[PDB]
Amino acid sequence: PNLNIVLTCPECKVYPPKIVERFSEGDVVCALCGLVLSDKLVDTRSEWRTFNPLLDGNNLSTRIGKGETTDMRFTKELNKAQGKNVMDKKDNEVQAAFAKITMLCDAAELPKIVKDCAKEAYKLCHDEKTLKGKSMESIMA
Amino acid sequence: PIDDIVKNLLKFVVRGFYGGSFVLVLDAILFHSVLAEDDLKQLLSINKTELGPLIARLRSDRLISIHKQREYPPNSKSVERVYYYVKYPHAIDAIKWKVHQVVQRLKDDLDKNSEPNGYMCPICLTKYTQLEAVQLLNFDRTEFLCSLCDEPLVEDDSGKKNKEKQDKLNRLMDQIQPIIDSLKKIDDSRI
Amino acid sequence: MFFIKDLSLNITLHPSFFGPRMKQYLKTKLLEEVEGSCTGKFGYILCVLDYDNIDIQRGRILPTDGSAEFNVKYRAVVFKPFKGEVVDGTVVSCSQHGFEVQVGPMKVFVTKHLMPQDLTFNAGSNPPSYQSSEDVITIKSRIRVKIEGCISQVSSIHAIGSIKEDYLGAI
Amino acid sequence: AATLQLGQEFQLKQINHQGEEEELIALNLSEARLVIKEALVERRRAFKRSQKKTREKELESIDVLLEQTTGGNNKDLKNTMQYLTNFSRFRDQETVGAVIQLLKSTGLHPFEVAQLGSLACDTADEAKTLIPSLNNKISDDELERILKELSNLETLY
Amino acid sequence: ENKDMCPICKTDRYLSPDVKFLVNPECYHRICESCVDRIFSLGPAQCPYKGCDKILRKNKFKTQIFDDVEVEKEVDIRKRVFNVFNKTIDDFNGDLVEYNKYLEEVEDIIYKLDHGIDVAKTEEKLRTYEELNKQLIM
Ligand SMILES: [Zn+2]
Ligand SMILES: [Zn+2]
Ligand SMILES: [Zn+2]
Repeated sequence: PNLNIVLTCPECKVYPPKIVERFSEGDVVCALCGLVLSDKLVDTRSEWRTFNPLLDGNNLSTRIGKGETTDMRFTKELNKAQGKNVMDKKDNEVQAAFAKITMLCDAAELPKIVKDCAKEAYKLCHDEKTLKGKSMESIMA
Repeated sequence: PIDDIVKNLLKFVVRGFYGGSFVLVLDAILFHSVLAEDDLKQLLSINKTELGPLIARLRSDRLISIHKQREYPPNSKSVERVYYYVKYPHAIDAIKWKVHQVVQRLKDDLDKNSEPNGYMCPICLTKYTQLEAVQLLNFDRTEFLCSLCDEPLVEDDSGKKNKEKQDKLNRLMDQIQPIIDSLKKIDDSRI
Repeated sequence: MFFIKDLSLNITLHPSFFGPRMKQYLKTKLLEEVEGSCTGKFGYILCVLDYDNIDIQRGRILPTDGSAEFNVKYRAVVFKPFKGEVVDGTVVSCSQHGFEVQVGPMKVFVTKHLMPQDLTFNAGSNPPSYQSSEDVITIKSRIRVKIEGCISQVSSIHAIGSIKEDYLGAI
Repeated sequence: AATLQLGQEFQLKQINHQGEEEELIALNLSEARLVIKEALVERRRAFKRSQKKTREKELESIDVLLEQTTGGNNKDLKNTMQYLTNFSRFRDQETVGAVIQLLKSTGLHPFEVAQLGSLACDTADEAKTLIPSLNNKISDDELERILKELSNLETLY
Repeated sequence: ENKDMCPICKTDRYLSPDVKFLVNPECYHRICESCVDRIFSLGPAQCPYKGCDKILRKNKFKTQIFDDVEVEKEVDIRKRVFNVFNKTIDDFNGDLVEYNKYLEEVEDIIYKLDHGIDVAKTEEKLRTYEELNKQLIM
């Protein structure tokens, strides 16, 4: 398949392209021959402003909660239902541990940086017969 | 009695394509026509986790169906006893149907591997066929390219796999022979 | 199989040629763009007939591009291949798996895995050719092919046949 | 396929541009080839009307005479004619008409009868295997004799 | 019969013997439709009749069902003799003794062909049948 697109000015083709991108006009232009290579360039700016990807990755779960158009019988029905599928992943320790370190570093006033930095360490190993458990706390602290 | 051969056949398949524990419950159900639920329970002297699906498998196998053998409780109640009605007519319905299903399936596997006709590009990991090959065949390219990756094609379903399916068939014919022979011996009377 | 058929077409006459002799231009465009072309739905096109009498009724002008376009219903000569019928042809090309035969304008290919057993490829032939237990098939040899596989891509058809059964092979 | 079920463009119910129905228009690779030059000569006659303001030797030049007439990117037309003339075994257009009077008197679908004409067929069994559809449609006795009548019409240049 | 019916459905006497356990004219063994149809569809393939290697031919089979194939083959050999001697001169002059003698010769040709214990006239019978065919063709 090789699944690759690389711009190349057909009139020049002199090299891996020496081109520019007129973002305001939303195009790309051969800096020498001036031919517009591809047009209708698409913005990617305003998409993220509305918005853990570092550690867990593609293991997916969506935080949820009750709605306004919902009864008390609908409120605690969801709070009971939201926990009945937590078995599917073993990030539950992590989701408690990542919570726990989040409790840990913040409580003694560590900077928010350490929160992820400690998170980086735990997700790094997370499994070794050299650990094989190992009190579950050293892997935290 | 031929019905015993039906039950004797039920042991063979429930011990041939099933485990050994699958026959002890089969023994227990066929031990008595109307058997109390607890009487079977005391026989095995184990939990229901190792008994439940066995009867459910037999009821799904249609060989025996748990019947509503109604019993009047002596405490001014109505609690029935779970006595299975051994469904011999449905036994040949279900068991033989699978045998007919698997034999044509293994027959399908035979001609799939019988001769390598379809092609494949290992680079793209996609299978192809002769009709794709010819429309992809070129005068200059004496082989078959793969326009997706621009790579030559290789054949699929070599001659070895045809033997494997046949050897599966030969084992299929041999291992199902006691099952069918005990099944076809029931075909005379359909009891 | 060879046919003569009555077909409809839609020519788009660009405004540049809008002179009064566009009718002549229209008759001109049809011939040079069709004779020598193929269709998956109608096969190759060799010749167009009834030049004088073709429906040229009217031209609808497009919303944009201002290029008035016409609908032409015309009768021509075509070759349309199929499956399940025998076709006599000329061996032209060949590969390791079999040989390719000229059929009308189409270059039909024949593969060994449909060809008879006694026939096989013998690279010793120059040009390369296939020796059977009875004869041997060379380039100019007249070969009748029963087409068993044909795919009609739009404007192109390629056919796969066999010489397995009787009254076939070199003629 | 061989069940007389091709694309609906090739049913018996064939429609001209004016909606009229008639049986499928099918020609053998000789009868079609015969119409090729004569129709093309008419165009070449019309080409010159607007301009005013063995058998192999005559084969190429006549086709070259018409290759020159049109664009010539249809040299396959010559190749088809090469495919045709090398494999067309008829002549004398009145031959086809009697053959049409003969073959179509049998009530055979024109593609089938043309395939009888188009294929250098001699025997009834020869058509039994070549044309699977035409094996028992007609009694095989008629097959050979008609083919022999065609084999009587072998014109070998 | 009881247990010799097919490589697949061997115990087919009581196994609903409805499928054609036909015999290929060049194989001489019971082959069920579960087996034979797998074979002649692709062409001349051999069947695993207890590990047999004889070729089951193309769509050219014959009906032999439950007619003692070996004796039927001998009957077929007799039928082949009956076919070879379909136009044999036996009563062309009406002589019964000559026809009686002529009938013995044709049966002996079948007897030579259908025996196989020391079959050497069997090949000669085919040549004699070919000689008869030479007489029949000419
Ligand atoms: Zn440039
Ligand atoms: Zn590929
Ligand atoms: Zn079988």
